[PDB]
Amino acid sequence: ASGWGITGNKGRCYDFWMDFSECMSHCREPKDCTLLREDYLECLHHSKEFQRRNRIYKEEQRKL
Amino acid sequence: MNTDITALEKAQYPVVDRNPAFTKVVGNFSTLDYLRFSTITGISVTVGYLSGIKPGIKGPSMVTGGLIGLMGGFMYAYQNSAGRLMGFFPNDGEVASYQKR
Amino acid sequence: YIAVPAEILGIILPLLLGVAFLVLAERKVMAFVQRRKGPDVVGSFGLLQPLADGLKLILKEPISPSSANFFLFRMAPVATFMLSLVAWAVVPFDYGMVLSDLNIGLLYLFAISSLGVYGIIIAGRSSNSKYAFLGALRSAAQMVSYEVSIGLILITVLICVGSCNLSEIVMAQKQIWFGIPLFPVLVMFFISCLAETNRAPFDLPEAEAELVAGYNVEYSSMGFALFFLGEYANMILMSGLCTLFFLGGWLPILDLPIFKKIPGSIWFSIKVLFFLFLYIWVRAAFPRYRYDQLMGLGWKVFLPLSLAWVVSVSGLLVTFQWLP
Amino acid sequence: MILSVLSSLALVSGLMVVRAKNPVHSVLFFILVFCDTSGLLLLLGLDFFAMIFLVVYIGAIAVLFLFVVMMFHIQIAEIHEEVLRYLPVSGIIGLIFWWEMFFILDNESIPLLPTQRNTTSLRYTVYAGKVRSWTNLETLGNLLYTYYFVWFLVSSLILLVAMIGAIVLTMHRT
Amino acid sequence: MMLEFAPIFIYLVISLLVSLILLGVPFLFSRFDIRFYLVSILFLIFDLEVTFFFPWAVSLNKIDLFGFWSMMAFLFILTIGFLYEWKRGALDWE
Amino acid sequence: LVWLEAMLPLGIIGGMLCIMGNSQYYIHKAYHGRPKHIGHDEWDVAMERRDKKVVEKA
Amino acid sequence: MDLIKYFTFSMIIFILGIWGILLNRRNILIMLMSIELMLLAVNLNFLVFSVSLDDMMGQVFALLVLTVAAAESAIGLAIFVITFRVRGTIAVEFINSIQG
Amino acid sequence: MFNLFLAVFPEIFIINATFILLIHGVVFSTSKKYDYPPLASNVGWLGLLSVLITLLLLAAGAPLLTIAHLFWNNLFRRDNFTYFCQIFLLLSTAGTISMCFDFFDQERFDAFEFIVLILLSTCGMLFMISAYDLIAMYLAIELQSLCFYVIAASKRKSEFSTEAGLKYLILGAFSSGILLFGCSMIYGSTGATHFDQLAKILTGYEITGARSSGIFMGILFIAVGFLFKITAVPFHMWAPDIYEGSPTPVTAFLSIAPKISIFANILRVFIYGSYGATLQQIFFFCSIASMILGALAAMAQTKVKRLLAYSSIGHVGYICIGFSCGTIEGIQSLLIGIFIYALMTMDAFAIVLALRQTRVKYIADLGALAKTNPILAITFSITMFSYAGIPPLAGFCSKFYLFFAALGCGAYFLALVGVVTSVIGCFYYIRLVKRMFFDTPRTWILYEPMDRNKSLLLAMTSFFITLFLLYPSPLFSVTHQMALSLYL
Ligand SMILES: C[C@@H]1CC[C@@]2(OC1)O[C@H]1C[C@H]3[C@@H]4CC=C5C[C@@H](OCCC(CO[C@H]6O[C@H](CO)[C@@H](O[C@H]7O[C@H](CO)[C@@H](O)[C@H](O)[C@H]7O)[C@H](O)[C@H]6O)CO[C@H]6O[C@H](CO)[C@@H](O[C@H]7O[C@H](CO)[C@@H](O)[C@H](O)[C@H]7O)[C@H](O)[C@H]6O)CC[C@]5(C)[C@H]4CC[C@]3(C)[C@H]1[C@@H]2C
Ligand SMILES: C[C@@H]1CC[C@@]2(OC1)O[C@H]1C[C@H]3[C@@H]4CC=C5C[C@@H](OCCC(CO[C@H]6O[C@H](CO)[C@@H](O[C@H]7O[C@H](CO)[C@@H](O)[C@H](O)[C@H]7O)[C@H](O)[C@H]6O)CO[C@H]6O[C@H](CO)[C@@H](O[C@H]7O[C@H](CO)[C@@H](O)[C@H](O)[C@H]7O)[C@H](O)[C@H]6O)CC[C@]5(C)[C@H]4CC[C@]3(C)[C@H]1[C@@H]2C
Ligand SMILES: CCCCCCCCCCCCCCCCCC(=O)O[C@@H](COC(=O)CCCCCCCCCCCCCCC)COP(=O)(O)OCC[N+](C)(C)C
Ligand SMILES: CCCCCCCCCCCCCCCCCC(=O)O[C@@H](COC(=O)CCCCCCCCCCCCCCC)COP(=O)(O)OC[C@H](O)CO
Ligand SMILES: CCCCCCCCCCCCCCCCCCCC(=O)O[C@H](COC(=O)CCCCCCCCCCCCCC)COP(=O)(O)OCCN
Repeated sequence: ASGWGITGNKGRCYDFWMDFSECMSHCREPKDCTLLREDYLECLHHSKEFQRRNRIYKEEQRKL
Repeated sequence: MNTDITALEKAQYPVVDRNPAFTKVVGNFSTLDYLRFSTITGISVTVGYLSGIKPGIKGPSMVTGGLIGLMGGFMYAYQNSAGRLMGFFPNDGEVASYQKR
Repeated sequence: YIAVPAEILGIILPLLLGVAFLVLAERKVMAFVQRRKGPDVVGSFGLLQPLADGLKLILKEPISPSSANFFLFRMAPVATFMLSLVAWAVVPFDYGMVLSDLNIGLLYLFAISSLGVYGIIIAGRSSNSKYAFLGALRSAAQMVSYEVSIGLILITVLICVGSCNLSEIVMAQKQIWFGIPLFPVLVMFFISCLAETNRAPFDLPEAEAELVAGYNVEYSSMGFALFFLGEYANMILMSGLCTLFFLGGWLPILDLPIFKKIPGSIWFSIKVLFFLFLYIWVRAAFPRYRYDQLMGLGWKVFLPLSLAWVVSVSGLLVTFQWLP
Repeated sequence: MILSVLSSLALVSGLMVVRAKNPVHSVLFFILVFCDTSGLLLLLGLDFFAMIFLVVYIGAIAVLFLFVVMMFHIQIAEIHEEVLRYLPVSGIIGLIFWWEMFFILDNESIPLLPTQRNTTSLRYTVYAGKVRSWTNLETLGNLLYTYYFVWFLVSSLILLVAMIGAIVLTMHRT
Repeated sequence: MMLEFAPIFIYLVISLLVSLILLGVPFLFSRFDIRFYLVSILFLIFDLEVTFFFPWAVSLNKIDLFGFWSMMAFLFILTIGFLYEWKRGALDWE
Repeated sequence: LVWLEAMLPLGIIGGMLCIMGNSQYYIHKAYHGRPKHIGHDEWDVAMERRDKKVVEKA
Repeated sequence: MDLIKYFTFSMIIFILGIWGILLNRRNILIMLMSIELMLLAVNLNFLVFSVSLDDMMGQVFALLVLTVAAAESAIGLAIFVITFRVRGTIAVEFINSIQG
Repeated sequence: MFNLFLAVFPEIFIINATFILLIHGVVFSTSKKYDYPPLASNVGWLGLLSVLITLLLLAAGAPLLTIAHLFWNNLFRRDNFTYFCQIFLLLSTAGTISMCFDFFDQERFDAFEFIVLILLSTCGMLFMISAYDLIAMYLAIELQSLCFYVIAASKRKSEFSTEAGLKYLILGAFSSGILLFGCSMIYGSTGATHFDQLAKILTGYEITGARSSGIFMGILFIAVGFLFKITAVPFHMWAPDIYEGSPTPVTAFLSIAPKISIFANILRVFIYGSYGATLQQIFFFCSIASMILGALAAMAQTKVKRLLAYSSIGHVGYICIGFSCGTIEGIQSLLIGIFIYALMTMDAFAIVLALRQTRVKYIADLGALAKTNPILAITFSITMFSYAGIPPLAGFCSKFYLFFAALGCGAYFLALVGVVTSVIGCFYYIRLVKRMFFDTPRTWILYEPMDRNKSLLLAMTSFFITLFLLYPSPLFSVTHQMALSLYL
């Protein structure tokens, strides 16, 4: 969230953070900002990306 | 260094100067500011003297108390003068002097 | 990477030879000041003396006293010797002549210096001898005390340079050697180096005649030799650091084609030799401080002056916008 | 694999910290743990922190511990005790902590299983950030003294407290 | 880049081997002094001072006057502590 | 002129230092084809990795 | 797998500190050492997260936590020293007089 | 640029004054010419002056403390809530200092560094109240904690004081490590440490099935540290030993100010943040445990200090009931309970410090006090009955809200526990009154009369305790104001 990157440029996930914060700054229900929030958290941890790639690896191991 | 004086709670009195310079604030000191300043310094010197008698250092204790009182009283007077110029405190004198110069 | 061990050996072996001959040079210069000859029988002009002494040491039976710290007692000299060796990985001898071009090299040198104390402490404690323990404690306290001033002087150079890279520190002195404007800082650095290497007039472990037993008194054969070799390698390293930080490393004295003819490694070597000669000369010239006096000098003189030089250099460079 | 080696060294050295009968030995093993930690930091690309862990943890803190523990001359009778009767209580507490706390990141940070395909070609390189690279040192120094200077100064206050307390509790002037 | 640290590791391994060879070839043919604690404490404090100096020294060109004065305030606090130690006799070994 | 005896061990030390520089410099040059470059950063490493392709695949 | 491996390293250090508290009932010096081990593990946690998240906040706080660890060890060892000086021993049976 | 620092004028002044006093004390304490005068009382008076000037600067500059809030945002956050919290903290520090002069001169505790450490810890607690980030919160907590560790061991030749310090440092460091671990887990899971960012990330989800175990355990560890700090059961056993073994002025100071600061922190972290029902259940279970254990253990005590320590544990249980029920009235009642408990504790420790001039240790040492000092025995009896919560004394407010929160939230077990523990507490509080008024011991202890400072402080706190419920409107309004300012 801070924006200070470890190599002296804008942090990797800072634009996602700022989109989420700007959404929540005027949407009275946080459920309206769910998509931007999960985009921010996906940028931090890559959970869904790695899960999908592991599904691909799983199917490869099944068909071999 | 990026700076931003903007306060959370807006000023309730006319803003004579949003971010007054140090010397402008000091030159804005009124008689009441000097009274606050002098009272705080005098009380501090008195406390220094009285508390210094038993150890036997009443003079140096007076000096130490006076330094504390000088710094505190100046900070308090500056606080009041700057708050008046910024519109956070009642500032009839500042507004009157501003509408003329 | 297959050729890296060859480079490492080409550093380590000539360094060990250089230490062996630094001992001989110390003896020779000390003798000549004292109107005598020093080693001149074992080999021509005494040039085979170091090999004979090393051979004697390896052929000496080890003692290993019946202590309860059998492992630690032998590992302490290994630790100090390895630490003396590994600082040379980042030392540049000329442009591009360096094993590891560390961007954080200055702090790495500071870390190695800070690690040096453990060999002495462990040797004192493991030897099962109250005299060795007390001497080791005093020596360790002296080294940590002067490390503060060494670090602050490092910071002064860093402020001037703007990079922890030793080669960059050298090349930042192309306009002028840092030892000219910061001459008192260089004097302070040399004295702190004397104290940090337990050298005269700060050589407490050499003060046996003063009822101050050294930390290595229980050592014989090659553990004692390892301590000695590490100490002299550290003397060479401190001379090299003085050369790098203040005398412009491999740079010539004047930016002229006549001086640029001779290689930079020779410039660096000559400056290092000057500083080693000053080490020997100082040992020949003066008596030694007491422990309490040198501790007072470390904390009461060199720390305040080092901090003041940090403040003055930074303030001046910020004021006129001369920062790197 | 390399992280397996360093973690194994850290595990053994830490067990030696907590289980060595002689406290001087505990301090020495502690020093081995900090060396291994510095190795990990070098793997992360944080060379400033890797060096500072040597300078401060080993060069200053461990030296303090060693000076104090060595002059104490602790006899083993004063601190000895059999630990065989703790194996169960350590087993539950360790297991529960193990089952919960070694795997806490697994649901949030799912690992990428390494496949029999060269994913290295999918690494995208942006040269724009490589024109002027910042060291760890200068990235940290860009922030400590300007945008977060208050925390820096509070840390100074903490150190001042340490100095005052050290004097007031232990000083006996000759 | 961390590439330059690999030669340091190989150098350490070789230096260790040289140490073992040299050391192993000859095998073939209750008085607590508080002042040491005090000097340890002082070294710890000024060790952290140098630690905090390093990034500041490399960052002076970017932090400008604000960073300079913030470090000056840091040093002022630590130097007040040093003056306290000096007056109390922590720096006297007699 | 007897004092020249003491200059021989110092000269040997200086030659030793020159060796510790130059021997490691020439071994690196022979192995890599060019002398070591001081200040190898991310950009230089990326340049070398991309140049391997641009050369070998030509 | 990098991030899980870096985290479990720091985690074993933290668990070792906990175990050192549990196993050292007669040795309070080692208890202090175990507390430092936990502090080291937390510091490592901040540094790893800083890299993983590409964020500098973990690094600033790591430096400040090192300062806190230093001050903590200094004051703790002073208190150890004075306790030993009063009792002449570090055994736990001589620091159990406050109770109930 | 200079005007930006109006937001930190109070803190700048107190820090600078503390430095001035440190220099003054060290320069003249070492003076041969002046024959090494004791300076604890001189520095104490000057530091009381400094605290009062800090209070003036802060109270009179209410709007100015919010100036340049964007510039200061990543460092701290000053508002209405922090305003009143910091005023109350400074008032408590001033009272505690005023109670120390007889101890300084009669015991001859000459160390002026005691006052300096108190002032630095006050600086730390001031920064604790305004902390708005996990990093700042941790740093301020650590500064405060290190100052306490040092002052707990100030009687450095005493077995009791050294034992207190050792236990405090070990258990404090352990709890701080646990809290820091929680902070690291939260950062790793959310990429944030600022309280605003944490509020945005955590709100709307709590435990929506896909709950961040990292976030959940970070919260848990932070809560464990907080509960240690407020001496909530089962993280409490440090408190009685430290309270008894420390010098009594230290015990008085620890009994009040850290609670103010850490509850400020707890409100702004949890209440302003979002994991939710789990954490209110944490404080629920710890409140019940604290009430039960405090009541029973206090009933076991034969010594005054230990009795007061266990009493404070029970009362923090009563207070945390308000945090648990998660309503504006809950927060208001928690604040009212802290204010009233603080003024009662100040009264009790003024009496204890007065009696320490004759070395009061046991409850039985109070025998025949109604004969040897009738007005003192009555004053102490009013404090005890207020502690018991007997109306219409001020202490009745906490009992009233304890049952008000249970009956409404549906908590009949909590009401049961409150009834039982209130009766147990009343028994061990009126035991003291019985000792002073009903007993006829063979040997009496005659106590030296207290100094003017403690008599005046006692006189004012005794009028407040007896007469507060005649005019309770300002506290009620100010605490409703504070509860609202947490979210608006
Ligand atoms: C002063 C006092 C003295 C004491 C002291 O200080 C204090 O002295 C100090 C001196 C210190 C030592 C200094 C130095 C090191 C070396 C370091 O070790 C480097 C290891 C790193 C670098 O290794 C490679 O790095 C590059 C490859 O990455 C290589 O580049 C190629 O590849 C490029 C790309 O194609 C091409 O473009 C290039 O052209 C091409 O050349 C490069 O050559 C090579 O170096 C990390 O590598 C690993 O990391 C990988 C990631 O995790 C792991 O991947 C694996 O996991 C993945 C899934 O996660 C799977 O996908 C993978 O399939 C699967 O393999 C895997 O284990 C392994 O690769 C380990 C630490 C240590 C010992 C320090 C210890 C502590 C001290 C003793 C200090 C001590 C305290
Ligand atoms: C007691 C006993 C007695 C006996 C004994 O032991 C002790 O006594 C001991 C005493 C020892 C001697 C001591 C010293 C040397 C000099 C060395 O030779 C110069 C070193 C080589 C490289 O280093 C230079 O170069 C650096 C970079 O410029 C200089 O840096 C500059 O720049 C920096 C940045 O601005 C500034 O910071 C610096 O200030 C600035 O100076 C650096 O200073 C300088 O040293 C000389 O290079 C040349 O060789 C190249 C070959 O490729 C040729 O390249 C050419 O061909 C290429 C291909 O077409 C083209 O691509 C190229 O364009 C094109 O140039 C070309 O001829 C030329 O470059 C040869 C070894 C020897 C004799 C030692 C032998 C062994 C001993 C006799 C020992 C003996 C055993
Ligand atoms: C109804 C409330 C709920 C129930 C709680 C009751 C709590 C009390 C328990 C009641 C049972 C009996 C209590 C007996 C106490 C009465 C005796 C008493 O307190 O007398 C004191 C009197 O204590 C006081 O001083 C009380 C002062 C309180 C002032 C409150 C009045 C405020 C306005 C009055 C203005 C001044 C006076 C105006 C007229 C001159 C005398 O104290 P000594 O220790 O004996 O001697 C004092 C020393 N000397 C006489 C020399 C000065
Ligand atoms: C051993 C040495 C001791 C030195 C002690 C003397 C100095 C101590 C520091 C005193 C504070 C500053 C005094 C110097 C006055 C000159 C300040 C000045 O020149 O103004 C500059 C601004 O200077 C400052 O504002 C820095 C003030 C330093 C902070 C000092 C702390 C004061 C109180 C902080 C409150 C936080 C709570 C404290 C926590 C313990 C103008 O800079 P700029 O606005 O043009 O641009 C900013 C910069 O160039 C780009 O980054
Ligand atoms: C709300 C319920 C109802 C309350 C009633 C309100 C009425 C207002 C109070 C009126 C006071 C009546 C008496 C006034 C005349 C006495 C003047 C004091 C004389 C004086 O200078 O005292 C000095 C000591 O300071 C002292 O003794 C002063 C310090 C006393 C402590 C109180 C202030 C401490 C700081 C604030 C505490 C706040 C705590 C709340 C959380 C010197 O005395 P000496 O010359 O006899 O020599 C003592 C031996 N050293």
